[PDB]
Amino acid sequence: RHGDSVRNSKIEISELNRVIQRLRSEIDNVKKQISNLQQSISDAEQRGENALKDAKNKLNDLEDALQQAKEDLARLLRDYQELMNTKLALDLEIATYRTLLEGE
Amino acid sequence: RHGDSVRNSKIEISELNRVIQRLRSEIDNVKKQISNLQQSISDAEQRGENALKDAKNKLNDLEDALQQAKEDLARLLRDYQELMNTKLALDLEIATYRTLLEGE
Amino acid sequence: LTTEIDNNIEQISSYKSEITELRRNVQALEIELQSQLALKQSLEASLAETEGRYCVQLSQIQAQISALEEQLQQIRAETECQNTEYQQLLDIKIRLENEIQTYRSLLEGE
Amino acid sequence: LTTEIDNNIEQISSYKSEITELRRNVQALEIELQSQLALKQSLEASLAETEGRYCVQLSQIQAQISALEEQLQQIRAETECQNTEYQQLLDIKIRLENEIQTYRSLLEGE
Repeated sequence: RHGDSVRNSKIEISELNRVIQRLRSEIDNVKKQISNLQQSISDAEQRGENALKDAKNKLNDLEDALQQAKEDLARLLRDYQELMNTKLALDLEIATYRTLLEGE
Repeated sequence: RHGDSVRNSKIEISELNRVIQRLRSEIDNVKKQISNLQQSISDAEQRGENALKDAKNKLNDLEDALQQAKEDLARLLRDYQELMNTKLALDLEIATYRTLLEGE
Repeated sequence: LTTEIDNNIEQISSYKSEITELRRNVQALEIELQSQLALKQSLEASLAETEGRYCVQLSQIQAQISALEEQLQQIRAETECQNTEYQQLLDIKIRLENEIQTYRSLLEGE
Repeated sequence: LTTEIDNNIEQISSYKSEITELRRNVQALEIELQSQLALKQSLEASLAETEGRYCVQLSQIQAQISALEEQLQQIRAETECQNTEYQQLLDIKIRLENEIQTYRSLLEGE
């Protein structure tokens, strides 16, 4: 009754002082585990960002190197078509000259 | 009053018949857009899965090809150390023979 | 006629019964799409989650196979390099064999 | 002594005042961690979302640069291939020039 009640009240603090201080050692761990995670957020968030623009300017520098090479070909084909239509005219020179020697 | 009220009630159905049938044409679109999305879920979900195991067995076949090559080297070094300790013994043969010709 | 006017009023009351059923089913209709849109965004979120989940699973292991392929190639060249060292010593071992074989023949000839 | 017993009872009542403050702050403590764990899982979900978000952004554009590098290399070899065709015709053009240059000299010599 009495002593049992005097005893009944000190088991409630003895066990409690163990649970709460193991949980206080745990509340500290969790809020430490998120700091470990928040740093991991900022890292991968910052990392991928610079790693992204590294491919943005890449693609940009490259897709510009193509547009130049794209028209550079079309340029040569305008050059190729040019000295091609001169050549044909020259095939009509030897032609008219080949007819001359026939007429002597 | 009257006619205005007779009129006040038919604007509520005329406009409504337009809004609700444009929204019924929209409720149908949304539930179509999710079917388009649910298929996209099942695809990328199924795709990545087979593409995953393709790398699992790869790594497995490869990490087994290494364990064999890993011990295969250690084997040759036991072979190399073997014919090495015979060779040294043979350097003591010519040695003891080289001392003989000194003694004639 | 007066009866026809009161009749029209009865019609307007019937409409007061109808239009209420109208205006409201729109409210029941408008919420129906709120439910769809609320669902759609959650799907394209799971989508971006799955695609994001697998892509990183590939990228993280495809980095291990690569580090394996390098670590493999590293010893594959070491085996060959030690395959030579094994032959060099072998060339000497069998060369040490012909000497004691014929150092013998002459102390024998003696 | 009786007074000492009733005193002890007063102490037990004080404890009935204390232990209640105890048992309960644990309830206020236990919920405090529920709040942390509820937060933690949401962070490692945003993490897996970001990492998943970027990784796929890389994979999807790194596929476009590759399809560009191929499409580029495709015409870079076509330019060279057409660079030859340009020289072949040029070799003939200037060869057609020496003929009319000297077909001239002879009808001239005539």
